Amino acid sequence: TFDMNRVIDEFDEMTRNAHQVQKQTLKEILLKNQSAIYLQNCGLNGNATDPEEAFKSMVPLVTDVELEPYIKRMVDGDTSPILTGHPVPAISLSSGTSQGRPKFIPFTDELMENTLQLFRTAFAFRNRDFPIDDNGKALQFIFSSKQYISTGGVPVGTATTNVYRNPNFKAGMKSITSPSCSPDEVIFSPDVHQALYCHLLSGILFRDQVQYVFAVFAHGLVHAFRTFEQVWEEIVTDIKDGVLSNRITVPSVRTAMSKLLTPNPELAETIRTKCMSLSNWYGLIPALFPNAKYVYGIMTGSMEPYVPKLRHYAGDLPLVSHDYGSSEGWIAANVTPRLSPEEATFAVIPNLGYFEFLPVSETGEGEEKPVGLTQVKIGEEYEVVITNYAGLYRYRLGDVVKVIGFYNNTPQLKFICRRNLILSINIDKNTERDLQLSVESAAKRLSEEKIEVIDFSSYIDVSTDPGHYAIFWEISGETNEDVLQDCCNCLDRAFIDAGYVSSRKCKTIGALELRVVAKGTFRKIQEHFLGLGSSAGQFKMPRCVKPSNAKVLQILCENVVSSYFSTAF
Amino acid sequence: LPILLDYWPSMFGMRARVALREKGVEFEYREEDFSNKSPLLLQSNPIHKKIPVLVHNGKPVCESLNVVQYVDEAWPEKNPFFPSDPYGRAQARFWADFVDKKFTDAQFKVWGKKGEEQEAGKKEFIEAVKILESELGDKPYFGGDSFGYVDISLITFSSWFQAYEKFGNFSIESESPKLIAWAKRCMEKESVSKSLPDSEKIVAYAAEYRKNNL
Amino acid sequence: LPILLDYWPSMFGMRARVALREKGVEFEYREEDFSNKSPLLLQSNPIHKKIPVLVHNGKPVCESLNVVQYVDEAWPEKNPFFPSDPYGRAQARFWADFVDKKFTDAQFKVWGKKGEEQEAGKKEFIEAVKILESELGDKPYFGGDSFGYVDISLITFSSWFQAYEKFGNFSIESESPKLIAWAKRCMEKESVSKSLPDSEKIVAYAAEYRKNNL
Ligand SMILES: Nc1ncnc2c1ncn2[C@@H]1O[C@H](COP(=O)(O)OP(=O)(O)OP(=O)(O)O)[C@@H](O)[C@H]1O
Ligand SMILES: N[C@@H](CCC(=O)N[C@@H](CS)C(=O)NCC(=O)O)C(=O)O
Ligand SMILES: N[C@@H](CCC(=O)N[C@@H](CS)C(=O)NCC(=O)O)C(=O)O
Ligand SMILES: CC/C=C\C[C@H]1C(=O)CC[C@@H]1CC(=O)O
Ligand SMILES: CC[C@H](C)[C@H](N)C(=O)O
Repeated sequence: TFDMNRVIDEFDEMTRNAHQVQKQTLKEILLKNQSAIYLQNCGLNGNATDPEEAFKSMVPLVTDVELEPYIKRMVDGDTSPILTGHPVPAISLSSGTSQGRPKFIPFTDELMENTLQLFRTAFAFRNRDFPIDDNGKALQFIFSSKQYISTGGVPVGTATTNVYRNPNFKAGMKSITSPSCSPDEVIFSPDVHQALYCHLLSGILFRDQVQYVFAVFAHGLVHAFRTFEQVWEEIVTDIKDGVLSNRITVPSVRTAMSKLLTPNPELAETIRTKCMSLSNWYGLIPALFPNAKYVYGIMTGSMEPYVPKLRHYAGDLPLVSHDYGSSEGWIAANVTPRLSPEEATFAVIPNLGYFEFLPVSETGEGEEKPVGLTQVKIGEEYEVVITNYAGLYRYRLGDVVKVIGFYNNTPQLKFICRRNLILSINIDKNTERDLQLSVESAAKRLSEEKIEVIDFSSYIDVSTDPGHYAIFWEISGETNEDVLQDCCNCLDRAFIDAGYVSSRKCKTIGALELRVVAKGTFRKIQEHFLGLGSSAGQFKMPRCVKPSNAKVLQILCENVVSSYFSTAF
Repeated sequence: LPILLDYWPSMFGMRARVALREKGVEFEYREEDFSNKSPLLLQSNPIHKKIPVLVHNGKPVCESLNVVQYVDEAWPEKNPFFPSDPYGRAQARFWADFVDKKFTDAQFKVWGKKGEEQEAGKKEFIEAVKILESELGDKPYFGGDSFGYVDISLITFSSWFQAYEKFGNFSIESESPKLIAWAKRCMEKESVSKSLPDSEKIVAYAAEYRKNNL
Repeated sequence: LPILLDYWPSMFGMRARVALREKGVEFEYREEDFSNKSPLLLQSNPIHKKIPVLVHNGKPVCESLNVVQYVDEAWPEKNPFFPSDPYGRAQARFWADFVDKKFTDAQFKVWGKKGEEQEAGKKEFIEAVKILESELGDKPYFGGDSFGYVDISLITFSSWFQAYEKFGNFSIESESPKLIAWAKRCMEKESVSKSLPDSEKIVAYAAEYRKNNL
């Protein structure tokens, strides 16, 4: 049951307790799992009286290549447990790559607890700063409308989708958000591009009670308000006659919107007046729901450049910074949300995992061992190494964070980061340049429609016979299947090498499937990654997914807004 | 500075623009109101009054295919649309004539007319895209080992494919896929990628033509 | 020796005949029976099945003008048909299209039709021959300083001149002496003195055509 004072107090106490709880968090992560096969090769049994030291002396640092095979052992028909343990309900993917290649990571309900709690705490501390009405609502540009089942019958999932479609999402969320403007089925609509249109339309629906404008990111927000600049006239027409636009093609969500419409002419007069009085749409957000106290999203690091376009949108509305962590482990929260996005810092929540840091101080890099969480130095910059229930044990995520300060006995962290970057050599390519070129080549068939392609991804399916490729396109809107089907042909026809040629021409690798998905799938990807706990070097999205990449992969199937197999060949 | 007399939906005007842009010329477009054909146009073709018209050295160059080979001969140092052999030239010209005949009227039939007329034009273009797909065979293009003469000639039809698809209520891709397939490939050249207007509009132009003449 | 699949009364096949004879090529002439087309005609041109078709080096060239351009590009050493300049070959292409389309449509209406289409075609024919009269400004030939490309293209309608005279009831010589007389200079040439069948036979033939179809 969510309450303000007790939750912050236990938080305050938990944070000064930082060491007990960090140290105890290590105990229960390994008490829960003293049975890791990985730890057997490290020689663990648990308990002891040098247990912490035992883990740091015996258990070697690890990468995405070394964790790839095991968590891949989990996902593909071997429903088998490995590095953490139990066959997790779902699985993960990570930005940058495991050598240009896919990285799987485990999901257990614990990551839901961390979620509900960290949002419990983040919302509480912010409603302390930005108090909301108990009967209001919110414009949440949130989506998770896609769920795919990996080749063994095992689900692998995105941080978005697994919160949202989780059995405890709704009941756990009731008390600490103002109710969602979007019916769940439009949030979970097989068309989140049309649903984002319906999400605008939803946030726009109870505007006066709406208490904030949300996206995980400023770019998510910017994408919505740049798009809102595009389509407002069309939107006035839709809500107007009681009839939704012919743009909307899926029946469940059309059933939802027709459950919501009647012919109403007066407000069209209104909206036209306001939308055309503004200066290049500056101050647009308070223009819509004037009475939202805040714009909320991650503002730091690689999304700093999306803060001002959003500021342009936000007017004078305060921009509050979101907290820090992921499926790969939550790290930090904003218990002082009132600070500016350029002075923005996030503070660690301790029982989520056992975290250790790599000092970069010597030159670059520097051969130093990791020190305790509060043994980390103020002002200096360390990389994050993650231990928890998520399949990470003393693992290097690959990114640099600054210790600006301390909230009581728990340290405030800062991110000036972007790309976890070095790369290595791929095999989900088909040269990255060929894949980018591939999308670039057929996409102009779409550019004929005054649209542009916003983002893309790809997949290798070896459950099937013959196995096939999948390409995914995020774009500016709805259009007919015939061009898309044409487009799929060009992706195929854009892989320039002799090789793709030999197979599919003979046909031993199946005809590539272009599964057109909807707006902000890769925004779901960006949003989960930077917010992901380690340090904003989290954004180079992986382009083609081997049987070892899962985050984009749950988001992969269910919003097949269309999915077509080349009628060529 | 070359001055082009052009029309936002002329597939032929697009032949000219594509050909020139394919080559490397910096030129100017002047959009035509055919209700009011221009003074320089009425002087370029006083009888046809038809575009595309490229004006070089103050000398009017007319007809779309004519203009594109004018493209070839006017700057013969960089990007040739023909191969070296005369036979290859005759093949590309030969195949240039092909797009101009049953292909263009059949499409003219698919989006411009209906009923008894439409189905005839309809089987005519599937037949065309079929012999077309047969000669395309494998080559990335047509008139040589790279972007060709006739590449320019039939690529500009690929924005009207959307009109043909909807008014014909067809899908020209499942019968001959590699052709439209070759088309969005050809869209990656900066010549067609900036010279050719939006298809939804082109569809809408065909819709204006249709609503006027029922 | 290059093989022409041709038709004796055809002006277009004549265009190819003219081109090879002007050059100095030695070739074998073949008469096609469109009722029982020869295997090489079907094997060379599987779609349109039309003459002329020249097989040189085991590679087929179809359509008359495409052959004429094929003849010039294959043999560019003695008598060149086009000028060296891009814009001059330009005007010849412009004009070969004019002779080949509207001129050939108006005359087809002169010899192949009756009534209003005939009278209309007569009005057109005299205008077109007047226009041709006009492009010449007044020029002995068309294509270069000697015999040329659009000369070749048009001189074959000169063997039908007699037939248009008869069926169209007009003197193309009283109204445009220069053009008929452009034909009679070119008639001193063996490429026209051997290639064009007697106009008497063409006259008889086209009349005979009027008997078989109504
Ligand atoms: N930063 C975060 N953002 C969103 N969800 C998080 C985050 N951290 C943990 N979670 C939570 O983890 C949940 C489930 O995402 P989950 O752990 O299932 O995906 P996963 O299968 O482990 O792999 P992935 O890394 O793709 O998300 C969510 O319910 C979700 O709230
Ligand atoms: N073969 C010509 C065909 C051009 C053609 O038919 N053009 C039309 C446009 S559809 C035109 O200009 N018509 C003049 C008019 O309608 O006023 C070319 O490629 O230029
Ligand atoms: N463009 C072609 C087409 C000419 C054409 O139609 N020619 C007539 C010969 S006079 C023909 O072959 N007709 C074939 C038939 O009767 O079906 C050319 O000029 O050769
Ligand atoms: C405790 C928060 C649960 C989900 C939070 C998500 C949002 O709604 C904003 C991003 C955030 C994801 C992140 O911080 O990693
Ligand atoms: C609540 C989930 C949100 C959307 C989170 N940023 C994610 O992408 O997983």
